[PDB]
Amino acid sequence: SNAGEVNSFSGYLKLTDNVYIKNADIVEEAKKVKPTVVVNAANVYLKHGGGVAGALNKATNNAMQVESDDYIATNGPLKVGGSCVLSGHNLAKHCLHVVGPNVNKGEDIQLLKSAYENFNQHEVLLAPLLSAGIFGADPIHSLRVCVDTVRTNVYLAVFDKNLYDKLVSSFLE
Repeated sequence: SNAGEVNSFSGYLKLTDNVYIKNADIVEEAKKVKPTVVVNAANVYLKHGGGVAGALNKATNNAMQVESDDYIATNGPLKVGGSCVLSGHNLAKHCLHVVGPNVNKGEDIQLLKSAYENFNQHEVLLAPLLSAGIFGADPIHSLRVCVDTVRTNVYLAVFDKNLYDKLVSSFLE
């Protein structure tokens, strides 16, 4: 355990030994903290067209999309449950692009475990809840999978207050 690069997360609520949560927006948090790692809720093509991915890419002035396209040219598509490490641009040192399953499109919810397992390669991460939004997974379930799978330190930014309250209630009541 060392100080390393300062990840100045403020106002988080500790849910478990290693999972923290804040009612906040991930882009705002990244700009204020400039964490070592920000997680993107990616798709297999790294096409950052909406949701968290679109917001992160916009905050980088499209640099993230340009870099992602170059990576996909070398790699081909990611797999569901997989990830890649690219630059964090002006938001973080690194961006961990993680593909959770899109159950709204018929993909396997069990791969949410694989998706969160990628976080264990990083000591500390700023992240959204995976497979939310258009990906269609139950957010309470996604938080549970996160808690049960991630063993490194994860700081979750959940912007919607009602959802945040629902998630925190699943742990305090």
